[PDB]
Amino acid sequence: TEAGLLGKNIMGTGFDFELFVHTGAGRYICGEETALINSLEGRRANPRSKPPFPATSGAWGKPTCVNNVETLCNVPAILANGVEWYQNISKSKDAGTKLMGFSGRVKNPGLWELPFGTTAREILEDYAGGMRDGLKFKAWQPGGAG
Amino acid sequence: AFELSAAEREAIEHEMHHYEDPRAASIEALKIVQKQRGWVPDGAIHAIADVLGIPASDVEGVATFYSQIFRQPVGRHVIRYCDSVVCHINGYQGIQAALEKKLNIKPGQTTFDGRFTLLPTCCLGNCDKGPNMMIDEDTHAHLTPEAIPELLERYK
Amino acid sequence: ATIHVDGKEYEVNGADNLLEACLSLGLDIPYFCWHPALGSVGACRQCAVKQYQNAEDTRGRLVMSCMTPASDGTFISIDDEEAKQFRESVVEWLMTNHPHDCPVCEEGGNCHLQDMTVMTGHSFRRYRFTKRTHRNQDLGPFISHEMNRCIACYRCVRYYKDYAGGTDLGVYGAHDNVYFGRPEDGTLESEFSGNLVEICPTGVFTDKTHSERYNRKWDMQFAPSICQQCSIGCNISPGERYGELRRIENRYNGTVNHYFLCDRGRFGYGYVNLKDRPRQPVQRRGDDFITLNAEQAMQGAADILRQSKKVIGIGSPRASVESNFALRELVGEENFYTGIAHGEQERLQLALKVLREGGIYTPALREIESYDAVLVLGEDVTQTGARVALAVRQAVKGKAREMAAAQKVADWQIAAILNIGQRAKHPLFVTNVDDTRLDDIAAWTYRAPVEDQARLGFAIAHALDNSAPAVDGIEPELQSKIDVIVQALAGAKKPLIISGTNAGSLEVIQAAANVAKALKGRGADVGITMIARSVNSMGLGIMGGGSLEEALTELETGRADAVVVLENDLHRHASATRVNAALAKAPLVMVVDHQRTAIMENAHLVLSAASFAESDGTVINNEGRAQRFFQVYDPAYYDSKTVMLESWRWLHSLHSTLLSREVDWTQLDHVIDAVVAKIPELAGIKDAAPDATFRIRGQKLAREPHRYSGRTAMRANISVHEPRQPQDIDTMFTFSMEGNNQPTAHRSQVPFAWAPGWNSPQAWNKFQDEVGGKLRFGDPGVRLFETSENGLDYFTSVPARFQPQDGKWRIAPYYHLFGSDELSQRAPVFQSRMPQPYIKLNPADAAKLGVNAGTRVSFSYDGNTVTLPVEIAEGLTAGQVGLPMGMSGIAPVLAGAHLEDLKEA
Ligand SMILES: Cc1cc2nc3c(=O)[nH]c(=O)nc-3n(C[C@H](O)[C@H](O)[C@H](O)COP(=O)(O)O)c2cc1C
Ligand code: SF4
Ligand code: SF4
Ligand code: SF4
Ligand code: FES
Ligand code: FES
Ligand SMILES: [Ca+2]
Repeated sequence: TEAGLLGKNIMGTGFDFELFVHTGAGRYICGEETALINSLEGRRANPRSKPPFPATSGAWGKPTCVNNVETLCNVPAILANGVEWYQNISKSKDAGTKLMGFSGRVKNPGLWELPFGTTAREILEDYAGGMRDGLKFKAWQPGGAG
Repeated sequence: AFELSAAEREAIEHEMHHYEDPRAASIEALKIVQKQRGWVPDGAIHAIADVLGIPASDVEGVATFYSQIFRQPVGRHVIRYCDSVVCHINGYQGIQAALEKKLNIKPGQTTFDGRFTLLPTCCLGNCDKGPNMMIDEDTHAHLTPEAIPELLERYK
Repeated sequence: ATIHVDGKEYEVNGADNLLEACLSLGLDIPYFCWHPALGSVGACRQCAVKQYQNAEDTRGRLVMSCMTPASDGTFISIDDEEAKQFRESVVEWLMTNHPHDCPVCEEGGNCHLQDMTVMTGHSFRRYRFTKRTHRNQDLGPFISHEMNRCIACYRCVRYYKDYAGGTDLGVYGAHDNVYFGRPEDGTLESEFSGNLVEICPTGVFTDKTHSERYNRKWDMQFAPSICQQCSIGCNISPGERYGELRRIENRYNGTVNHYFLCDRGRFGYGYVNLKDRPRQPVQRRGDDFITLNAEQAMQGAADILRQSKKVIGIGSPRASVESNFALRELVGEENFYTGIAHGEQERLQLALKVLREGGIYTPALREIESYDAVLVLGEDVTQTGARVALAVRQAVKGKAREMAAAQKVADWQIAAILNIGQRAKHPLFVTNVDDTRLDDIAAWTYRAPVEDQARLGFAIAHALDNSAPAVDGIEPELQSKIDVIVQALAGAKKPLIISGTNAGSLEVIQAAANVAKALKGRGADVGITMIARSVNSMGLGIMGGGSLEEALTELETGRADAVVVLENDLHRHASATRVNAALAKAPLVMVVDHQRTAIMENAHLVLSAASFAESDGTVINNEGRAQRFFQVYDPAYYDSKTVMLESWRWLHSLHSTLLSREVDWTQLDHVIDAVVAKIPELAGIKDAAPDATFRIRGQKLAREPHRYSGRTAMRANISVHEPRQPQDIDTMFTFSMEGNNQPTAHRSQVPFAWAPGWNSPQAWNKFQDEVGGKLRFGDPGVRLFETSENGLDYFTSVPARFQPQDGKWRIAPYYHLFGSDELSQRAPVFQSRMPQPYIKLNPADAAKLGVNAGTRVSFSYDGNTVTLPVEIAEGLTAGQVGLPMGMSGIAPVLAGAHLEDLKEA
């Protein structure tokens, strides 16, 4: 806002945009996008039936699009380096990179940015470093608790 | 009786400036009252309802819906240990047993002197550094059951 | 549209969801969270059917029929095995935490959850763990709370908050510890909170008044009746047991009061069960009170009335059309007086002239919900005509409905409708002497005296059409708000003007008629609604007669030496001292009434009339719809000494004994024919219900369910021999289960809803042509008058601005839902609910008097100094004093009257 990148007349275009940070009150169901809309309006975070989608009538009945942090962080690279660059990151049907990583009883639990199509054994045996000493690998969840 | 202070009312009104509906500041108003008083008492529901212009049933439903809005009195420090799946694999049971042995209370209860209140919480988003535990403002990771008394002593 | 259910083809409305479409066809789908009036939210997940993509589809997909539109060419299956297994699973999941309470639960035999547990065929419990419990709240005198029985279906909060507009009932908690109720112990503040006992499909919210004297639904003797508590005319099902009125259930009428009553009508029936009611004719002899039977009373009254030189009759707006007509026939047309004051009668006659001669269509109560703008002039509707306030709330939500309909959102998808229509609403402009209960949704509220409200109405009428008389002396900010109201009413497609006789001002009614005429002249589809006071105010106004003051002058001058008072306590319409003097002067007072009134001490003869539960008759509601109410039980069946006849039967037999010295207990249809012959304006009461010869394939209509029990032991303490079944010759109903109550029976008068498998109030779905619509084979009741071809003229009598003069306090009427209706006040459950009588004062007037909030002040009216504690009313204007109309000592005739000598006590 101090640099003129937010607020009124952003970079002389005339586009007015204001950005707020809404800190939640600790409930998992608020991550659901329609329930996120309900909790943003100060209601009990009950999700909403679709149709209608949030794109037609979302926050306070207005058109509203909900996106993840990582998607909105992927956007500026696309707008700065082009479209064919983003399509030519990986030779897969899922374009672009992704924040992946293994956690739980591994040598190096963490987060790394990898292209799509990277196998999970590659992540486990190269970035995570495999299981720790005296531990036999039994199962794995690819994408969290759900 | 209950009465909102000037600072609480000013903060609630400034939060009401950020939304096109005053109802949308209910969560933040409850959090403001909770920051100033430790928890949300019974008259605070009607006070926040009067400030925002929404029914007290709506404010009470929001207050009892969300886990981190306390409608019962707590201690001076809220111990919140993660009991989710990655911290289960990393062994939060030792942490919970150490906290129960040190504080001599069950989860959800408060000590006799009102120093700590023990609560399990959801995943703290620090699964690669588990087991984690969030005391009032600070998240502590890579926890061991022998480091619990040295960590609780700094919270007087 | 066209849907294919289980291989069979049906034609349904495409705007409907699949659940209501299939329920209209007669297909049984279990459901909990859906209600016809509340829309669809998809919570309980009970209505699951299997939808196929096309005709040659085998896999399908489980959908919720309440959330799925009934589009053209829609293939579904209800009785598929996967859908049945899922519905049984949902019932089982609801049963895991449900308490073992059915024997000790007031909803047993009336429970939608019981019916849907049986209907899904779930009867084997394989859950073995602990059941969650809950602590109950105290919700007041009317609604009992038992949160253990909750299935978390959100019907209560959706009704009470989204529909009823209440604010003190929500859902609190989380994952499966969801709790429904108030944030704290206290009385539910809604005037329509009593509909929760039928909205809730379990025993969480129960009728506490019914619970104190409880019996099951199969033991009830029901009848179709009309609520007697105000002028709206909501259809009710009173059910009795052991000779006392046990419960008032809602009776569905798709034209009037579809699923909902108000709390006055539902909980103010307890006056019928009072132990001081007259049960035999009583004739005084010196200081003694000799009890007579029917024939001795008729012969003695006929002899004394024959000796008297002139007998006058005083009717009442509580009595039915037949009883007032029978009194008019007994005393003569010229000697019949409507037992209401002259100003009250003038306002009632003006309201009648506006309704049936103003050329503007007066809507039914359900039709109110389809109007695009509402202007309420002078009428505190929530305390006098409460169902109209509920309908007005629906008409206000119509804007959100219209906005969602613009975005191709279905009308039953209520959550999306409320999301699109955040706080946008149709215009509502209410005017009153103080704050109304409609102020939370009103676009503007005008707190002003009745002169100023009438002036605002005339100013609106002049600004809409310049041919209307203008108002001089309008402040610029008030003129700007006038312009706001005019811009809202002129842009509306269907404006509605609601006034009534409760404001106590003729000019308020005139201003409302002027606004409606100005909107009619612009081409708008305007409607007008007058709110009367009592159950048969409109019928007594149509029949007509002199005022109560004229009858009092006749008694006081000595021209009348006999008076017959019909169902009139006479203190609510005239001063008690004058009434007592006139009645003590008259050498013969005969009181035909069903409640112990104060004038019975001066009565030479008291005839024990029947109340609505023990009598048949017709009443005319505020819109001019004739409605027949039927007798619920015979009072003489349990107590053989009780001589409690209909008022028209008493008066007709008295007329017969007066003329021919023989007693004639007539029939109801004979009196109906006499009314439609003598009074052509009331000719529509013939078609209100069919006569006593009406049969459904030869058999009568049953008053009680087929499983009615105790038939050989309910009177066994009196005598082991069973008595005769009471013969009903007045009507088409029978006093037994030997009758017809099929949902597919060609009739409009339904005593109660019951179908096999559907024991709850959801059994009304089988009795309608489509669910949530009209009753099958039409709703009961007929409009007496049609809309006139040409309207009235503009009322040019514009009142002046209200001016406060010293030593004269204008009485501003404050009505209360619990306490302004006389028979409701008599009900013992309203004593704990009605407020203490507070006299309302402006802060400036109380400061001038030196009076603070709570100090008791005394005022003299009609030479009677009475003291009341003071409540400070900010919205009241200076020079006015607020009084609770109808309560103890304060008659409704005092509305608009002046007050003298208001000092601190
Ligand atoms: C139970 C549940 C929890 C969810 N929690 C989150 C969450 O915490 N963060 C998130 O970004 N999406 C979450 N989602 C996914 C959202 O519904 C939505 O897909 C996402 O927030 C935005 O979509 P996007 O991936 O295109 O950006 C959750 C979904 C469900 C059903
Ligand atoms: S609510 Fe219904 S199922 Fe539950 S205890 Fe009562 S009658 Fe039985
Ligand atoms: S209290 Fe009754 S209406 Fe409300 S959610 Fe529970 S079962 Fe449904
Ligand atoms: S609105 Fe009037 S007629 Fe209807 S239930 Fe209430 S008191 Fe009875
Ligand atoms: S599982 Fe404990 S921090 Fe995520
Ligand atoms: S009736 Fe359809 S989900 Fe409840
Ligand atoms: Ca009868």
